[PDB]
Amino acid sequence: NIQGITKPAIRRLARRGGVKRISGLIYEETRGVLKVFLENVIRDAVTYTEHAKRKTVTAMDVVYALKRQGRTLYGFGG
Amino acid sequence: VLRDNIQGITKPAIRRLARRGGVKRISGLIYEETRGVLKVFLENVIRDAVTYTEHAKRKTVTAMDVVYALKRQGRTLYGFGG
Amino acid sequence: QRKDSHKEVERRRRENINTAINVLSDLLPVRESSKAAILACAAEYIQKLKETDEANIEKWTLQKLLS
Amino acid sequence: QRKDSHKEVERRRRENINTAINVLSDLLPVRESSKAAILACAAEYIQKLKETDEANIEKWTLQKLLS
Amino acid sequence: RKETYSSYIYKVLKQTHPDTGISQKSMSILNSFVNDIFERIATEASKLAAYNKKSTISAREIQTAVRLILPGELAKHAVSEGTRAVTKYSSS
Amino acid sequence: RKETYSSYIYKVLKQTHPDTGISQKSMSILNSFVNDIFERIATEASKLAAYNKKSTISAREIQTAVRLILPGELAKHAVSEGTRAVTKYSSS
Amino acid sequence: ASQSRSAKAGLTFPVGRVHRLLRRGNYAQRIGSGAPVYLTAVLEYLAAEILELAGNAARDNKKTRIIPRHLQLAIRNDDELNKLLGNVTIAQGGVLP
Amino acid sequence: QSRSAKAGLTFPVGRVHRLLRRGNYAQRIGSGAPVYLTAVLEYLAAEILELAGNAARDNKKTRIIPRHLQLAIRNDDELNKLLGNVTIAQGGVLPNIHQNLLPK
Amino acid sequence: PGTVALREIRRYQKSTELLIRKLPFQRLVREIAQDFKTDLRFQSSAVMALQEASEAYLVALFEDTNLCAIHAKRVTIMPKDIQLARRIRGE
Amino acid sequence: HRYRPGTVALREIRRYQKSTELLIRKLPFQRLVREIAQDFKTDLRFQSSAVMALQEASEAYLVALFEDTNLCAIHAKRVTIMPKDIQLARRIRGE
DNA sequence: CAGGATGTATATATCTGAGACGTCCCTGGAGACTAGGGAGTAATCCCCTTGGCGGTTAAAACGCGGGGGACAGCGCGTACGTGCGTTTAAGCGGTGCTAGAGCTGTCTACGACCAATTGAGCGGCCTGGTCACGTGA
DNA sequence: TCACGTGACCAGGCCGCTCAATTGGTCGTAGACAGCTCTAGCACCGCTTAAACGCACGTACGCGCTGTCCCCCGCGTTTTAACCGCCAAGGGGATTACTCCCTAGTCTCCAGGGACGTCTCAGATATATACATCCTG
Repeated sequence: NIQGITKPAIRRLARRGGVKRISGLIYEETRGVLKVFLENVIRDAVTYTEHAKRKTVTAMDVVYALKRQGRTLYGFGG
Repeated sequence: VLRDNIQGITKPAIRRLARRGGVKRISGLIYEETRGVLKVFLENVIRDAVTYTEHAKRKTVTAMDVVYALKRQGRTLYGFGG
Repeated sequence: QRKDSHKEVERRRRENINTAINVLSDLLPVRESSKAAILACAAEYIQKLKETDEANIEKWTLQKLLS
Repeated sequence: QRKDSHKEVERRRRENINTAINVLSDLLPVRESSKAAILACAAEYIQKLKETDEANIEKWTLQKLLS
Repeated sequence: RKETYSSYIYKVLKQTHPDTGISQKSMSILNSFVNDIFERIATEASKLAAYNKKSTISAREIQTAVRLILPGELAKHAVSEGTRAVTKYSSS
Repeated sequence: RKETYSSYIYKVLKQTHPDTGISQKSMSILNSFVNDIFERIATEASKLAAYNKKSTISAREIQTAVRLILPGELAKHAVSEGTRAVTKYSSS
Repeated sequence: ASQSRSAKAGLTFPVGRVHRLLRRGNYAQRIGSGAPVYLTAVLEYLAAEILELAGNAARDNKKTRIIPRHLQLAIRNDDELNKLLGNVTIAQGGVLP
Repeated sequence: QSRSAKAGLTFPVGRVHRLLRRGNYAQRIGSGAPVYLTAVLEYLAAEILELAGNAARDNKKTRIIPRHLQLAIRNDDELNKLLGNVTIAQGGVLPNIHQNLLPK
Repeated sequence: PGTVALREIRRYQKSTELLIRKLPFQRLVREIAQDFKTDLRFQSSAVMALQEASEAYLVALFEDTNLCAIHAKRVTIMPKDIQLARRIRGE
Repeated sequence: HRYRPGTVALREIRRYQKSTELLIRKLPFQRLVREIAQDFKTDLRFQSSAVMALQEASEAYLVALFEDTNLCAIHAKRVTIMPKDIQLARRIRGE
């Protein structure tokens, strides 16, 4: 579940971002934000999968969801 | 064929736009910044508008050209066509 | 030609509103002022009737709650 | 020239009556489109209040008599 | 001769508020909204057909496009209306 | 039998750099880039042709589309490239 | 005698026009029978929702018509339409209070 | 002969003609449109490849990996904005440390 | 000081009319277009459409700028606020 | 020995801006993905490529959001990112 | 500000999968011919774009004083960082297994096309429904 | 002062027509359903260990308060130019018509590019050392 996305993981992502020090409360907010993002993308992925009469989620479904949301992702067969 | 027009967006006009957005105090430097931002926005939209105009071999820029240019920028507009 | 029908319907409506306020003033014999003043009377009297109804309801509901 | 005076007093008359009628409609939003509609709604409301007041007084009399 | 939905917005409007009217510019905006949503759904249906190497746009395409284009409750109601209309059409 | 631009991308790379190579993931990224730009230009050209009440997507539709899609210097250079290609094709 | 498709489906929007726009619009090589009906029902529902919310917005005021202001208010007030029309600018709509 | 060679290109002009024809864009695709599109796509591919190869040499590598593609795209002010809404797998990010975070 | 600023604020927010003068906007638009093609002609509805788009854009950018100013614990908007808004919004 | 506060943070920034690997753990992320998908259809299977595309998109999104958050914090005259900063970034970006 | 401590950048064997090259092939592009449908050019014509002239008026521009709010500085008290030890799960490689992805092939039902008939709906003329005003005793 | 003739504004009805929608039949193909192969997604397991969790100590900065003063806001006055109407000319887009050449469709054929195999070397791991940067006293 969400708690598997640990504090050091958020620190690492933010360091790639460029932050020097991190408020103790960014962690929960980041977990919420990521959960919302994942839910939004996974909805469209599962919608495409259902349409294709499939029962397996394929990389092209994720690529299509991302391209839909204006977040085009290169490198996975799109 | 005229210049000095960017000054036509007067101080009170910028004030009214700021107030409609909820700003209750403004600095003196905001006026040139907003003039520059509006200039950039208008150039960016008119580029595509005049492109759509020239493509069709027309001398007048139709309101639909503006509509589609804005849509192409993602800012769709309802009321003048389409 | 077409003017006559339009003016007659206008007359019909305006005199209808007149007679309507007249029946109200028969039901509202407290101001007997002019048409505009009589409309003001209607407004104020309806306001006071609403408030009086709500006040009597509240006070007698309190009396009921007492017993 | 003084006809202009009559003109603005008429304009003020119209403004005041329209404001009063707007107050009525805000009090009785049932119908607002046409003057006849507002008058009819107000008249129905007044009749209802009168009937309810009569009933309330008569029921209070019985309540007092029986207890 | 222009093509518009004006008559249809009149008919739909009078159903819920018979006495209410519509201004010209309001009708223009409503027409633009109808055309916009039409284009959105049609494009999504075209993409759905293309991805599955399919040549036909059918009811399933429109349904999935609505599921993708509209938010939750509004999409649910749209799906219900579409299924109902299709059923009423075919039933005879 | 999956189509791909791998061979063409590889040849275009070697036309300018004799010994540089492309990994599989970079190859996929470049292929998806080419396909994405294809889709952008083609969709814009189709919209342009529809707007002008034309049933044909010609090289001029592609020229207008490439100006709309690409930024300044890229648009100019790509226009020159396309015009030279079409001229060499038509002259022979 | 003839019966319009919209009448068969119980709709007010024209099934025929939508179907013509579907084939003629270059969306696919073939268009199914049930696509126009589903699409037209969806469009009709959305228009009806806009109209109901805008009528309520105008009824908050005393106006007898819908002017772009009330369409704006209807769209922005409701989270649904606001998300759906997050990038739509309504001429003469202004902003909410 | 090949139409790609006839027009002095390397990309598959005929393949693009088929893609435009069958990809549901219009009832009719003109003869010169595929040539124009092939030329433009080839130019873009050449430009990006040249920048990425420069990045690889600047890093003493012989092959182009997604890091080099990311560096080539994000350093170039126009090839960036053409791809500002795109994320590239294994691209990382350009180094960016704000001055206000610097020591002292 | 600032008492009638709120008066202006809610007055303008309640209304739905234009805010920038019309002829100045028309002249600015013509001058801008001149750099793209000379001897150009503008449909009047096109000019009004441009005006509506521009006013909407400026109003939105100013709401974002105000949020930034409040974030800075200020009530005056300053150039860095507009810059932050635009930078975050991808512009 | 003990570095002063801030040195290690900049070292980590430099390291993670040079490097290109993924940052979230793969198995915990996959578990989260499946848990989320459970609420749309039951008994969904996932390709490895699909899970990896999801993770790459998510990481890039979070990194960009944190860049904006850092910008907002700096605008506020601070050096620390606080939830108000994430909220401002997301509000302006439109989510 | 010099000196020590940790760290990042520079220079070497082994190995090892993964790019790269040769071959088989098979299917999609190239050559040829066709018919008609769209593109293209010319001529019309009527709207609507531009241009000009005045008056009125709203709005803009300029000046001035008084807050009050931007900005800077000092004190501080905790919240975040850094670091060491413990431990928890991830990661990896292997083995089994079966659901379901992917492809093939009849084989029907459905959608495209054409011809025919006709009703929906646009546009315009016209009639009533509404509020509001200027007028007279 | 009371009360009232008249016209903007609009909804709706109705008809002309006219141009796309509905109906009916024919012919072809795509996709539906059945069936088969077999890829890879999933379940479990053991082992190594790298990252995570927790707790401790310290000081740096987020915050509060307090001052200075500057520059923005409200308001009075001058001026300027926007705006409204109203009239002119014309040029440019919308439209109709006809010609013809360009492209979609069909037929044949074969080499260009894809799939599959094998192979060596470019990069990864590991190790060694050289200079840099930071923090202390």
